[PDB]
Amino acid sequence: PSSNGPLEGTRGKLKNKPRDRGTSPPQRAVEEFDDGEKVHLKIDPSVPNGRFHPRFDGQTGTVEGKQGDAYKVDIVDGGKEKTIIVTAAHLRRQE
Amino acid sequence: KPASMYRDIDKPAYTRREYITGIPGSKIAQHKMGRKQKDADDYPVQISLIVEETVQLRHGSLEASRLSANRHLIKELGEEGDYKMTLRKFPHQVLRENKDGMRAAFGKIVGTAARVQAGEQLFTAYCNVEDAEHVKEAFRRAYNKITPSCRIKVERGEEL
Amino acid sequence: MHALVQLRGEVNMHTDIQDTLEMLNIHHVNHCTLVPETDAYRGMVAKVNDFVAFGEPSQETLETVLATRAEPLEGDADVDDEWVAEHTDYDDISGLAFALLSEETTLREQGLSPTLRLHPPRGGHDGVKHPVKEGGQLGKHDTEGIDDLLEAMR
Amino acid sequence: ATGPRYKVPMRRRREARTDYHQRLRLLKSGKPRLVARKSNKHVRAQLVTLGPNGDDTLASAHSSDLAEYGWEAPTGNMPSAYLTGLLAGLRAQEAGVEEAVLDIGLNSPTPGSKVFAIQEGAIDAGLDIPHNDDVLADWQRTRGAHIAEYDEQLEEPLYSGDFDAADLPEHFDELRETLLDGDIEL
Amino acid sequence: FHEMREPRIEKVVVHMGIGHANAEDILGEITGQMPVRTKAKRTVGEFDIREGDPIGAKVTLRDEMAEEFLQTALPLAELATSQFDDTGNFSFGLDVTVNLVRPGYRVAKRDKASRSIPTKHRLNPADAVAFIESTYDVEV
RNA sequence: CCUGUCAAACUCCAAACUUACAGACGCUGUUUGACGCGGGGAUUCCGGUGCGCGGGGU
RNA sequence: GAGUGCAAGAGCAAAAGAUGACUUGACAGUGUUCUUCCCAACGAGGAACGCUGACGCGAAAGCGUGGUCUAGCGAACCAAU
RNA sequence: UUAGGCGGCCACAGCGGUGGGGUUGCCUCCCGUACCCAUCCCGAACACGGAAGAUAAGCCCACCAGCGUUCCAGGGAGUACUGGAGUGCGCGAGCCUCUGGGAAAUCCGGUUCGCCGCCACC
Ligand SMILES: [Cl-]
Ligand SMILES: [Cl-]
Ligand SMILES: [Mg+2]
Ligand SMILES: [Mg+2]
Ligand SMILES: [Mg+2]
Ligand SMILES: [Mg+2]
Ligand SMILES: [Mg+2]
Ligand SMILES: [Mg+2]
Ligand SMILES: [Mg+2]
Ligand SMILES: [Mg+2]
Ligand code: NA
Ligand code: NA
Ligand code: NA
Ligand code: NA
Ligand code: NA
Ligand SMILES: [Sr+2]
Ligand SMILES: [Sr+2]
Ligand SMILES: [Sr+2]
Ligand SMILES: [Sr+2]
Ligand SMILES: [Sr+2]
Ligand SMILES: [Sr+2]
Ligand SMILES: [Sr+2]
Repeated sequence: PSSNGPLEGTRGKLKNKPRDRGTSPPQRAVEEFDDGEKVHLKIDPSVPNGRFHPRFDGQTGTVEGKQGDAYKVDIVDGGKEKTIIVTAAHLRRQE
Repeated sequence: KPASMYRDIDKPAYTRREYITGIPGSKIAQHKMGRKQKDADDYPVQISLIVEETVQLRHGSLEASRLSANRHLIKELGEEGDYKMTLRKFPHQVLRENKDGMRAAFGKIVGTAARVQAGEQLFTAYCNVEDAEHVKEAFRRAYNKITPSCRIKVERGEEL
Repeated sequence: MHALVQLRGEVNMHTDIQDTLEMLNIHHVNHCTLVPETDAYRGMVAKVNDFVAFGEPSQETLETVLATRAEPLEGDADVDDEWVAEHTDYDDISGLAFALLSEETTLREQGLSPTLRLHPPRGGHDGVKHPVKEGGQLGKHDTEGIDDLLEAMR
Repeated sequence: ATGPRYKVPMRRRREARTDYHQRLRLLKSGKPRLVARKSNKHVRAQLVTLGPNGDDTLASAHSSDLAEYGWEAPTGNMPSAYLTGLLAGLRAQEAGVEEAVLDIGLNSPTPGSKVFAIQEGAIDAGLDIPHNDDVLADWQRTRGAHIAEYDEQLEEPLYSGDFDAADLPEHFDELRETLLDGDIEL
Repeated sequence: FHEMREPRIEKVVVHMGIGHANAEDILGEITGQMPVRTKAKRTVGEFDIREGDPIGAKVTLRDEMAEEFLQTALPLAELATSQFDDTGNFSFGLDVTVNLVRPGYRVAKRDKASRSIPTKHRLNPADAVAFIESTYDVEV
């Protein structure tokens, strides 16, 4: 890369397909998950806050409690365990 | 400069004029020749020159071949003969030359070329059954000025 | 049920391909194994398709090879009808061969090594640089084709 | 509409019935919503909760079914609103609902409005709802006093049908008194 | 069917686009109600760089205030066919615009469940000329 | 309307393929203790070639 | 397609833009987590998300840990505060 | 749901068009400013109060495919491209065979003029 900021090379992954453009439905921004639940991580281009580092899009972690309204999701980056703070707006239940 | 330097497709497509400046003008004078006010459907015979190998043809070659071909059609059918010929490809690919050794080698802009895949029609002429052998002769002279071997193919025409 | 025989060595073969052969219990050239035809196994053989010879053998051929090259999980002991009878859920090789072909059991379940260590092909094989359709010996074979090979590696 | 790339709003946005930005902020409380809505003739109060396939109304009250308890007056006014809220509130208590947040949809937060009257009604039914007393109309108006004094400038009965000439905020008292009563068939 | 289709005057907007006022006073007396300042957008060479700043004034008349104005306003102009809008409006003159529409226009001006007025229910130049002409004056 | 062409820094489309998690089969581990944890000792931080995909350069 | 301070790419329409009004959360204290440094150790810096305290606005849910997001930054010793 | 309220999915729901529907019922348009409240000017809107009138708007019900969209069959196409393999071909750029996958444009015929959830209600 020519720069090393958090959004380097995120053109595609952080952009909405034209039709999915505009404010997102509130339903999923308010969803509730339980400790132990498997959740897919994917940032919603339309939702500014509660995001995680782009490098983590595509992960499927495990909810292990929460901080404020955001959730604490456990994942494994390569071989290292990490805890990610993320709001429901960017989460989806697995299966 | 020899074509050996640019005939192959061994580089990314380089055509974005919003990021490239100082591109030389094209030497191709015309893309539509003969009687361009008439239609191609108004003719019984349609012959095309087909490229047999994928290549890049510099605008200098297009003009030389287009010239030697249409120039023949003029001499044999008149400055207004009943025919029409088309060069369908346009030189979109920008060419460089590194003219300090290999340091900061990115070349300066020196020209343009058209990328043609094998089996494509470079030229397509439309004429009457009489002038069929004249268009075939124009093409023979045309393919002697572009890198690849070609096929002169008769599309619409069966009076043999 | 297909018969898998490694015909090309490990040197230079992709590691994920070599690991697949090892999961199929083959660790040497000319080693054969019997594999059920499932979606899971189908993918594995497809991945090893270029370094192996495989196909469904005939009852007789399987019987010849089982008699000649089958082995206990441990030890030299010959695997003949008597052995089969005193150690397996079958009365003789044929009963075993049939159950294998019909995929009702496996060499392991019956106390046998999952691998049949064959001998080089008498008269040589068709070459390991081309598939069957091109005259070589690699890839899926005809039941008669597999039989010819297995019998030659008797 | 125009092409592949065209962006059509969410249905309830086209229909201009749901303010999604307000809705989100509303749903953040985690409490049920006290949906206050108005019609030219009636007033509705619903206790809605979030659901997997859409909202869930656990209790509601419509100014129409207000008569079922002895209402012989119009149904598009302050006394009407307050009472409808109280009714819905009481029904809410029965369902086990203890708290809610006021959702006024596309109506304006005008002081003394009916949506706030609805709110005051629900609060009196025993529902815990975040509110602000000085944005609520003063008692008398809720009673319908503003309407009685209006009919004082008679010369022509305010009401077409005959509910009464000078109207009665006293009727309001009777109905409320009737609802706060334990018995009452909800 | 006709009662809820016959035109009406929603508003009469009287305004004077000056360019820098003391004119509010006249509009106030000729109309009957307070005037409104008019700001501008985009800077202009004609010493009109100040974005937000007085430049004109207008008055929107509704109901009687409008009719009682038009009664003495219309007689001052010579209405023409071209002087009419496509929605069924016309502006003459100090400018004086008259906004005409049918009974259920509120449907497109209210907050809740607003909706745009269907073309069929939209007023027409012809339908407008008629209505107006049908009230103290002549067309073209 | 018709007719002739394009894009590493275009996309109404769109693979093969790569990848997170889970189950299943396989293989493997429970005396050959895997996975993991803690500690001692390093060497190493001039690499090269083939193939596939490249970017620069005749 | 406007606008949103400035590269580029991205976000945004009953708004994240415009107007008007009010206001000083550009607040004090202390954390969790990610980033910096994929995997995989490493500081300053940065961000997201909390709690405690005190406040602003709003009917209220709620929003405000500066500017819609990714640049705008600096150890020890010493001095001043 | 003989017209309602809150929604989920967020164009299969858009754009455009045709037909039908309302005596004390519903939604509206509608009528009207003493009040709560309101317009940097207007009871236009917002807010409040109310039924003389109407089904013309909206809305709800039935329907049309011309445009946009979703999905399906056939054609394009097992083409373009491509993961694995080759002492296969080509001066070479490159191509081919075997194995495992597999488009896009476009043509043609269908589909689509929303579906579903909760509450209330001749
Ligand atoms: Cl993160
Ligand atoms: Cl409402
Ligand atoms: Mg990219
Ligand atoms: Mg052994
Ligand atoms: Mg020999
Ligand atoms: Mg050989
Ligand atoms: Mg120093
Ligand atoms: Mg100092
Ligand atoms: Mg009608
Ligand atoms: Mg060779
Ligand atoms: Na969105
Ligand atoms: Na130099
Ligand atoms: Na840090
Ligand atoms: Na002003
Ligand atoms: Na109607
Ligand atoms: Sr190259
Ligand atoms: Sr040649
Ligand atoms: Sr990749
Ligand atoms: Sr921010
Ligand atoms: Sr009015
Ligand atoms: Sr050569
Ligand atoms: Sr297939």
